[PDB]
Amino acid sequence: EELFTGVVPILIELDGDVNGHKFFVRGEGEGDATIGKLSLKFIATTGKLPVPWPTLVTTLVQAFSDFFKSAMPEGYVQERTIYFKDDGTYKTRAEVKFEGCTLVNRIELKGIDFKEDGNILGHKLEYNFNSHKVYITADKQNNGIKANFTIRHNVEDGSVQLADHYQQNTPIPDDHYLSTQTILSKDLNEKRDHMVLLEYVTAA
Amino acid sequence: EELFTGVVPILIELDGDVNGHKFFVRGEGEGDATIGKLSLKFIATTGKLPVPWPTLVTTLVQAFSDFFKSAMPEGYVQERTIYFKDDGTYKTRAEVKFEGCTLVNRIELKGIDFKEDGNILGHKLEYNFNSHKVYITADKQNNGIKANFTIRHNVEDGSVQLADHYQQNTPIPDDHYLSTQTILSKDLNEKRDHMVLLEYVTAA
Repeated sequence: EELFTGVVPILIELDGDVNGHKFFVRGEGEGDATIGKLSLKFIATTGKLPVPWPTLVTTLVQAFSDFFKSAMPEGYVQERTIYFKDDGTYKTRAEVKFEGCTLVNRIELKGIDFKEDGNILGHKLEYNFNSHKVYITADKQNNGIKANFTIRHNVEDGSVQLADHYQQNTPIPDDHYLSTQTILSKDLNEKRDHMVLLEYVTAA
Repeated sequence: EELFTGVVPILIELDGDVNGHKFFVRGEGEGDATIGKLSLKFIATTGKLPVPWPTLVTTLVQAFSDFFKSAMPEGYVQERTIYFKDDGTYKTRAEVKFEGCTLVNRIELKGIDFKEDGNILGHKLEYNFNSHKVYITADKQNNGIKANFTIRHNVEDGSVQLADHYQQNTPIPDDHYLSTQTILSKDLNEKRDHMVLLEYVTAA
């Protein structure tokens, strides 16, 4: 927790493969646990993203709110299976840890079997992200924590795309809620496909 | 230099003794070497300061501009003798180094023999600070660097108070200039005696 008594630089790196569409996203910014504030800018370095930006926000640092903080500097592994309803599945594996002074989130993401001309691959989701409390329980078989939550993404037409997340975390914890509010925006001077992201994370 | 590729929190601690008037100043803020920006707030924790705030600015992180950067994380010792003309002398010894992620500047300062009802002890200096280039040479007898510079503080009446600094730095470097521009201000909501300080440091 010593490390989170102020502003911390963040580097995020996502190597992704969705139906054979590979891409690399680099995120940069800072987090401040004293106020729970995350400010990040992400760049789809490899051209247009084959999936909607909102579908990657949960994959792209719960430390900035404590099992997450006390795992540092060594860090924690975050594994996750994200089922999109009537559609394919992300599988993700990430290490969150300190390198130098810069909390790094390094992620591998594999997306398998989703409809072309569907909400994800057809880019039919609105550029926003809505917040519900997440239940973080002890997972004492793996000496860590687990959580299960669904996420509602709004669709262009008016429908909703559900995305059921299952996640585990282990190092390299009494039950509690974690709430995350998220604004997504664009830099006006940025030519590249990108996402500006602002998050506030608190714990009940 | 790895450590200075972004924002870094700064804790400064000055234990001072001037003509037997003891005091402790705590500084907090951040530095960014990529742009050379220093933003600090200092609190005279022990009541009214027996000396003018501008006389302590040089004592209260040349790292944020490289001998200073490459000495990290271990850090460097900064020793200095500040002769005020027709008046007393500060003697200072400080360690600059990383503790956790927070570059710390810990200083001891002893001020000896100055007139009461003089510019320093009588508080006759204007609340500002003026910048001239500082010559940083190699000091190969002590395996470090040295510098000699005077500073002009403006006096209430219109006169000037010269303050001749002699300094040495060694760890725990081709010759070059270092320029530092400084604004001093007050927080409007701060009841305690304090100094807000904003500095830009560059190297020619």
